[PDB]
Amino acid sequence: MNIFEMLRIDEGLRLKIYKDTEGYYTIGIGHLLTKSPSLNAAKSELDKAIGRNTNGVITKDEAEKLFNQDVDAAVRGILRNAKLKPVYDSLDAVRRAAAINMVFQMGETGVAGFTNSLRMLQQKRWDEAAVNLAKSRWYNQTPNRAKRVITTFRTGTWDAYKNL
Ligand SMILES: CCN1BC=CC=C1
Ligand code: NA
Repeated sequence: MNIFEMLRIDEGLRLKIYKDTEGYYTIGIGHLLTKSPSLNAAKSELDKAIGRNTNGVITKDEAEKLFNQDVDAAVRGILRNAKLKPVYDSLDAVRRAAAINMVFQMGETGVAGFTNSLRMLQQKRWDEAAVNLAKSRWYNQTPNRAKRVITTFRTGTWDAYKNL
């Protein structure tokens, strides 16, 4: 297990434009296209991202290319954020993957409300952090995924992703 395999489990792989859990147009391995309700706007974003006129359909290689860019962007975003970087730096590599997962799903300022969780994680108060992380819209709307990510933060193991 690693961040790529983890997010591949959590996001799936679909080669045609679909709507994500929030109803937003997405493709590939959780590549958010736009929050616009316009399918045409989504298709334009796709063409821009891939560099060709798609039919709203991409190849697996193309999906994986966007995925690698998106993982890289999530990490880069953490490192550029004054609140996130010190906590991320304090973590072991398994828990760093859990952090990247959250930023991939919600965005860097979408984790803005996790101040208290962040403190508990830097303190390595893992059970307390896990309890706090679950007190969130995130957990309520995507509980199975959040439970896996939270277990990863609680334990520093890949146990929640085994047999998946
Ligand atoms: C709240 C979990 N995270 B996210 C980004 C960096 C460090 C910890
Ligand atoms: Na998805």
